[PDB]
Amino acid sequence: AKAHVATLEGNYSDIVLGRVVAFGDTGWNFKEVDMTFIADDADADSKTTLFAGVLVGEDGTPATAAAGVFGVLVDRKVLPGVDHYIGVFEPGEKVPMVLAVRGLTLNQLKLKYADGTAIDAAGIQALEAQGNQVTDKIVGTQFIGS
Amino acid sequence: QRGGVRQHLANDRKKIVNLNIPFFPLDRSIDRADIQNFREFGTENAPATVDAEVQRHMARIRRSHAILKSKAMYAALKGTSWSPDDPVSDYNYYDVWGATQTTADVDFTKLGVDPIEVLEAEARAHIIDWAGDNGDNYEIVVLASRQWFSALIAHPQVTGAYSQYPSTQEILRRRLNANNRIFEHKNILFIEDISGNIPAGEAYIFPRGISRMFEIYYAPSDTLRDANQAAQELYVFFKESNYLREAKIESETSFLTVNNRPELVVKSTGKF
Amino acid sequence: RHMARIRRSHAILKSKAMYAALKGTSWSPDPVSDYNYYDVWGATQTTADVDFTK
Amino acid sequence: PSDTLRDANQAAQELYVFFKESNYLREAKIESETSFLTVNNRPELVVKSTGKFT
Repeated sequence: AKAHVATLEGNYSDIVLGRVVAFGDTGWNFKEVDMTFIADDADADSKTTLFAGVLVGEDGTPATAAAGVFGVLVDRKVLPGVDHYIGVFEPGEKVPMVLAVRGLTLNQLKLKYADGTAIDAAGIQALEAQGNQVTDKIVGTQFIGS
Repeated sequence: QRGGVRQHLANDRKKIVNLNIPFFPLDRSIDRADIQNFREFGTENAPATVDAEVQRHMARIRRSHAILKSKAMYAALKGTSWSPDDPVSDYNYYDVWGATQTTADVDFTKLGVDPIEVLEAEARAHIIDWAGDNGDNYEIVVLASRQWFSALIAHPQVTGAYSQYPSTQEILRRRLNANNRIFEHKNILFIEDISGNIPAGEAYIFPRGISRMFEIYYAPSDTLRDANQAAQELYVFFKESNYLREAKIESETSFLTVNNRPELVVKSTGKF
Repeated sequence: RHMARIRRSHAILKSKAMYAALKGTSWSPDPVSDYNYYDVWGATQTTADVDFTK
Repeated sequence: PSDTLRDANQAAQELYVFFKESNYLREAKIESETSFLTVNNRPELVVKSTGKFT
């Protein structure tokens, strides 16, 4: 007797805790990269594995170690709760995406590699080379009590 | 330190769920043969009238509906909805909300161990830790079956405590009218179920208060004029045939009782 | 001059979008908004072929 | 709506234009944004016509 349930976790403004607002423009911090949305083999049914907060390389391929780290995926099309894209893309279809690179404050608890592993020291210093304040001074990491 | 990096607040969670609603009809009809040539029962020679019978049947219908509502209210505490003979709305709230029953088994045969200290350690601690903030004046209440209560009171470790409790007339002031017994000790209220809705040898604990922990949802009746208009507590329709030979009475009500926080209810059982 | 350039660019973009819409397709020089209205509505396109040679 | 925080999920306009001054009397910038889709709701009454010439 299923009781259908839907859920979400996190926002856009919890992976990016703050910006540096370049007066001269608004696109200073970001870079636009092109990636494959739906898996290369899965049918046109699978919600892709691009949860916001994954680390991607310079050419858009998802990161796997500290070596291939360039930016943090923050595109609106993969934010939690944004799930009306299921059949809109064919397998292997390749779409632009947005990465945040420069002058940003980053939550250390959200950053992950493509597999799911949490970011490590090597990845932290790699990102922090771009001028990103990777910080772990977050309040809210324990829910309700239990 | 003054000048260094600051802190942030970056947590949240949400859920959403949908449920159905059951349906409960009830109807009666009255013929000519029921009223004509008869007296009214408590008036000797006065002739029978249709209005008296109609009013009596309306009273019976309302009483039955009230009994049904009272029965359905208890099912919420157990953690399941009330809808007999229709496996389409029988929902188990614990799995629906992804929670599990915390079980506090009490052994009444262990004379050397205080029963109401096992509850204090297991159930009341957890119900308060998981209670959550913003809850004002929530009093822990224990509802138990008659056998469980009788076993508890007779336990030697609690005979001394009970013998000194008044247990005379307070039931009329701590509550308003039920005749079931009351026992209050160690900041816990114990009550005996009198309607038999609690299985023998079982007891349940809930915190009371906590606004919006239990709710009742209502849906319209199966009638063309209000198929999507609004809901009401209880519909009553009275129709008298256009040919002056029969009359009909119908009642309608559909509702579902919801337990929003199954995590906060503790189920207890014991030996005897 | 900058305002004039921006206004003219927007006007030409609007005109090109209108022209692309008339043909029966969207105008997004991105895949997220690419549509073929015939496919979307599931219809058929009539063809009034003319042979001026005859 | 424009992507600015002023009108997020608030309303829509044909063309947004902004002008900025640094308040330090040393720089300025010009902004403009638009967001629209051109739709032919009835892809049934538009008929192609191709012509063979000579």
